[PDB]
Amino acid sequence: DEGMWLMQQLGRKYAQMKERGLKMKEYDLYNPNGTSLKDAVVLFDGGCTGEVVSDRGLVLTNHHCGYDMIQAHSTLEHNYLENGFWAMREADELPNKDISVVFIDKIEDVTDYVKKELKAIKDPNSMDYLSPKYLQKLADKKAGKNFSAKNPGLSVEIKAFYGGNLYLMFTKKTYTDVRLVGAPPSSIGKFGADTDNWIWPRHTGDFSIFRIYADKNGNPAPYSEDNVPLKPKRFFNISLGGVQENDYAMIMGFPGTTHRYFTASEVDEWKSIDNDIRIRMRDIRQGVMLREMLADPQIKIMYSAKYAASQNAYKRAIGANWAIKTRGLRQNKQAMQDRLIAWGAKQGTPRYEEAVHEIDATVAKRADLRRRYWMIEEGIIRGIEFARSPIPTEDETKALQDASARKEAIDKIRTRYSKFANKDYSAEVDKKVAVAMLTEYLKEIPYENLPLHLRLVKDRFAGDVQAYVDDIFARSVFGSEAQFDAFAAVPSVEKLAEDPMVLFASSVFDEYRKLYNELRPYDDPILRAQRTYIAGLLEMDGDQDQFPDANLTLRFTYGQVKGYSPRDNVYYGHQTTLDGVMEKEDPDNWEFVVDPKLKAVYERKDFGRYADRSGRMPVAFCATTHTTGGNSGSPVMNANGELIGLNFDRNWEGVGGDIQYLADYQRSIIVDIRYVLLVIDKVGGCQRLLDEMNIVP
Amino acid sequence: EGMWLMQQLGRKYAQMKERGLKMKEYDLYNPNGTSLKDAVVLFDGGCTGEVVSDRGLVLTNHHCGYDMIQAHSTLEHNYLENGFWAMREADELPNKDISVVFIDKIEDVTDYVKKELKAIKDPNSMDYLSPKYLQKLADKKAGKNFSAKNPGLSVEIKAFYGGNLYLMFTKKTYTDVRLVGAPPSSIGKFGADTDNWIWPRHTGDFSIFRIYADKNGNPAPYSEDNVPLKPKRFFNISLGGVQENDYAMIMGFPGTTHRYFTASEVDEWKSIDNDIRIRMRDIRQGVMLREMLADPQIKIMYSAKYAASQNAYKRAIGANWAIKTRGLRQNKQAMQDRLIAWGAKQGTPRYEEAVHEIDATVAKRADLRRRYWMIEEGIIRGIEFARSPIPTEDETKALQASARKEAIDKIRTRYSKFANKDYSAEVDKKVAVAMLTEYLKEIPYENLPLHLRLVKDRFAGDVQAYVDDIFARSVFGSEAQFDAFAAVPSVEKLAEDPMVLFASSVFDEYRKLYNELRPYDDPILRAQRTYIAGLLEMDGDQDQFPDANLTLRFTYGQVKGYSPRDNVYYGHQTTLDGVMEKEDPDNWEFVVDPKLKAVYERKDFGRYADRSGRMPVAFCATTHTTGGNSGSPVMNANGELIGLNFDRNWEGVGGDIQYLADYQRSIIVDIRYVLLVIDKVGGCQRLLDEMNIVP
Ligand SMILES: CC1CCN(Cc2c[nH]c3ccccc23)CC1
Ligand SMILES: CC1CCN(Cc2c[nH]c3ccccc23)CC1
Ligand SMILES: [Cl-]
Ligand SMILES: [Cl-]
Ligand SMILES: [Cl-]
Repeated sequence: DEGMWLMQQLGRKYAQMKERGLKMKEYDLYNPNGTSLKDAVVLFDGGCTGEVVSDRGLVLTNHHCGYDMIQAHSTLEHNYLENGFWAMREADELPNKDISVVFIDKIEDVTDYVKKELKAIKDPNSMDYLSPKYLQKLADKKAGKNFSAKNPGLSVEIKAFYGGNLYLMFTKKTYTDVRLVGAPPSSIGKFGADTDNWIWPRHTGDFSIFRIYADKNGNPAPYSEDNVPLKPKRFFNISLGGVQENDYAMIMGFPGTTHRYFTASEVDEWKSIDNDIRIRMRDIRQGVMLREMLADPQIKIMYSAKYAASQNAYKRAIGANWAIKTRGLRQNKQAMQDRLIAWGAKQGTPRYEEAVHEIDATVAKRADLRRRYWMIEEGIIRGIEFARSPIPTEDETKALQDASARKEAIDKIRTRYSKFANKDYSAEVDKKVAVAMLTEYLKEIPYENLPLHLRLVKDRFAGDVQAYVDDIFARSVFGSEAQFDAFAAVPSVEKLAEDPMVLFASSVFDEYRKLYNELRPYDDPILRAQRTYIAGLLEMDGDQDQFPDANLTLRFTYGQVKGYSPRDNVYYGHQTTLDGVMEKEDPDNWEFVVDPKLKAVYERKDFGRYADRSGRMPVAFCATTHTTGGNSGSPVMNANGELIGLNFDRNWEGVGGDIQYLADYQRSIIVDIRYVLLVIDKVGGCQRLLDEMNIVP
Repeated sequence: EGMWLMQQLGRKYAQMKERGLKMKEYDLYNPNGTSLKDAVVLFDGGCTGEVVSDRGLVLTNHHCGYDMIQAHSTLEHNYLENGFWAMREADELPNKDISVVFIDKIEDVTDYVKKELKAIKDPNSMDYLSPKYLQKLADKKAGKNFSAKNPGLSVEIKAFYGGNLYLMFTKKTYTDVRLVGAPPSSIGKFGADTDNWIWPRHTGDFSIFRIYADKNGNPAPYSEDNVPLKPKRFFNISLGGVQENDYAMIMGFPGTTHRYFTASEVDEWKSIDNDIRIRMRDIRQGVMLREMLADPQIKIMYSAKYAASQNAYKRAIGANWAIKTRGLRQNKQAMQDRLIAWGAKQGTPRYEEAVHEIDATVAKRADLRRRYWMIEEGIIRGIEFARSPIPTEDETKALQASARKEAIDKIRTRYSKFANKDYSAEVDKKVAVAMLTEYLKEIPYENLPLHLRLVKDRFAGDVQAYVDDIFARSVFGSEAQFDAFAAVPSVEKLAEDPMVLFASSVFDEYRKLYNELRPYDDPILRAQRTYIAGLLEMDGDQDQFPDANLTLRFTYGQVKGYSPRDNVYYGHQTTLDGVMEKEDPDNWEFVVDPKLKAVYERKDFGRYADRSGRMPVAFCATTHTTGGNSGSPVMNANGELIGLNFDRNWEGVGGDIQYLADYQRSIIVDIRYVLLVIDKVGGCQRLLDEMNIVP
């Protein structure tokens, strides 16, 4: 609804944005033929968003965006992840291998060009109109002969939008020398740890600082000691004016994916198959893991990360199913498609109703296969660790059935066994997880649809799941270290070909691949019908109040700084403060430890020019902007285009926003720039970073 | 902020009028005439209730009438789960051992008691607080045969302000109080125990009774000839509802507070009482929860025991949060230092001496009090086999006349009660192993109950082995072990039984600690009499109320929500929409009554919904309440009934030591929601018709 607009759509949205509080001139925010604020936005490390905040190429992004770089530069002597990092001179900024920042130099509507090229149709059902290989061939053709060589640092890309009804060509400028400049300690950068993920109120200072480096002429260059900071076309001014309830706020970033044009049948499928299976299977897996972690402190250490990784999409699916149940998402897709069908009937064009029918019939046809795919993926592929135990290759088997190739094959198998049964793997915890997961899977998947090895539960073990799992470990070469070593001393192909763990792993991966192959053909009639469906929606109501689905491209969104009521008699305001961090402090809980330097700043009220009018220290705020994954680190702007914060999350009540924007619940969770500037100053003591920024009072 | 005496209404009236009170002083409390005070009752010796009709109809909480509803419930007519609605007065169910107490008169007898106390002789006598001594003074003042000359009336004298003020209450008690109506448990106890101490709250916590009496309105025990009581005063029910900032007031019987604690008593309450209860109950509850989640039959057997342990655990967490965050210790320290500075200026050192005595007694009893709380929380309430059977002297002098079979039957009856349908020996062994491991880490060998010395001496520190041996060798370790004993019972076997020796040993230590600690209460009580007298002489009895002591008090405030934490606000009112948001069909605690769900869907709210068409459920207020205030009437600026108090938020449990203006709230069921349930759920229109409802 309130969307993720293309840069091209700024002209037709400008009057609405000005009516809502925007004060800056249109072309100062985005101009296709000149420097604008869009030039200060980057795609950071291929997923996150970032922003240039100085004339020396300083870049701000989230702490979770720069986490890998902070961890790669951390040692037991200098633990930057735990204590933070603050380069006191430019020469101290740490280079990062395999990093990139992408500027969106130009954006061009190439729809007529692509549609003309597509007319050279050999097959009307061809999926080349969505093919990245085909679209790249069109981009190179339009850009010219050896474009990347004639314009170093530049590259061109064509993307489909609106289901193949609009195409844009992006000219990108990529920098690969991007150095670590500063980061708060993890106690600030990830304060709520996984407890506060998807949660508002939020008290996390989710930021990290980098710097773009380039050759002497500002042109992209890989890491070199001779590289100099980039002087950019444009950078953001930092506002110290803060935010008030109802203030206009806007964001630019790279949202990843949305499903705004789902039919009501696709919403039902998402709920009843995807979400219900993920919820059910992860609840079983997590329940067993938690019981084992709570009983043995060593199991808690080994399984804490695996448990946290399972919980993230579990929480997302709970949040998504809450919107489907309470916000009428299915009903609103049903009303949208019925309105298009009625309009098509009145215009004498039945192709829109035919397209919606095709989608519904494909969804109904693939239901059993999709249910079987999600059951095996959630239940076994992800659910059971020994499903990813070693499977001897075609060549490895041959190199065991008269040369030194046997010791080579055994070394490869040993390396894979040592990765599977690593320092964090408990065979006992895995057997208990497998028994509960397989019991549920065997109740849901009939005998005829089981992976072949799982048929032994009924046929060989009289339905005893525990005995079938016990037998896998008791007899397998990968059941324990002593069992592997006995095999490694006298390795026979006959033993491997009949190994219960190998047969289980092979069998479950066989079924998983077979289901994937049988389901893949159903995606194409839905995609082709969506091209017709979205064309109808656009022709009927226009490209004014319906944005194209996110597809990892540059978008803007606007709204207001505003809280919301999550439930009866409860209101969450628009801004959190440093007092809220102190309320959450728990010294004996690593997730909620408070940095001593930050605690003393709060006690002393050493907030300087960063506190609000009442003398309170702001931490984070929330806004009615429409964001999703891909918007981590996005710049949040004032009515004047000044930086007021960095987006870092969205509340669980707004996960349904990827299908239907929720005005009364969905909020972007943003770290206040005043809190960013307080941490750099009072916790990092890195004054040179403050001095190079253009700070407006 | 206070729990004011009825006598203090005159001195508080102007402040209440400034806060919104519209009714005349003597219409609320008149010391020599009829007033709103006359419609308030002490319900069943703990709760509060209120008369709401000229035919003696009484409203109180659902938790207050819970026992009566359960006693009248059968598998055929389960009134506890389905609710109960007597469609005629003759259908109202009598209750054995029930009472309602009216506070007929209240009189200041301080000078009388103080004159009588001059005859003591021993300056450190505790007769000034003795209920037996005070009752002797009450009978003397009322007259030789007062109850015969005034049937249904009795008198009682109570101490206030640590023995610096005495009031005599003239009570009128009715013992025929019948069950009239109750919502289903899904409404009366909606959160079940999940929402206990919680605001926002969506519980319709109410139940309905009726006072019966003889033909002349005089108290009478249950009789078929009893007729409903025509009271001299009853509350009018308001349908005007509440708005944010509205004046609200309550009358009730708050049980206890500790407003005059020294800073050292606040430290002791935190570091001994609360920390031990929190630590021991977290261990006990953790083991119980693991076992209940793994076996559905264990969940059935242990759900009630687990819930009973959790209630005071949550109270202690809430209390420790106030001590840590609201500066409770610091505010008691400032109060005592202000009195000490004032006493130094006046030339009277007795106040500073009284505070020093309290601190020294607290410091002196620290180790004993820690040992007492450790054994009480850790073993007496923590381990079920601590309450296993102990053969009496009479039972032992029977096993070694042949009433050996009668002695075995008494021991068997106690064994069958201990090892009942809800007892799991396996669950108890696991709880005991974790509880004893903690207890043995905290209590040194020399301070252990004698039998627990065997963990180190006989079992090489193996707690599991010591507990396994108790069950493997005890006559109460299993049914087969008891029966083998019962067939051939010998005193030699009982006197050496590991479970009997454990149970006797832990109860011996528990009693010894209690006996050694009891003498420390007296110097603190005597010093508090001097301390409170100083505080009253220094700042007056105007902004400092006497501690609650189960007597009639009033409190006033406003209908107002609060901010529990940064960027979160809880408003002043909950709605029926919040009940529907919490509905969980496969969770017995959050099931929603189909009749109530239908009323909400069809918006069949009648004259009970607010101006916006939303159905109110509960509200909260800045009144100062505590345990004993369950079922208290909540009044308008005009004295009309707007709700019934039923709880207080966990953030306000610290309010028993220091009232918390920004956090503490009384949790009240909206009277409009009470009437909606009687009408649309119970269909008991005759109850609505007998009430005086004001638009
Ligand atoms: C505040 C939330 C914390 C979790 N995070 C997922 C995530 C973990 N690591 C990342 C690196 C880059 C992009 C996303 C992620 C989303 C935001
Ligand atoms: C909302 C309630 C508040 C008090 N209650 C304790 C209790 C349980 N039963 C009772 C009967 C009379 C008086 C108090 C109680 C627990 C929940
Ligand atoms: Cl057509
Ligand atoms: Cl909404
Ligand atoms: Cl009366």
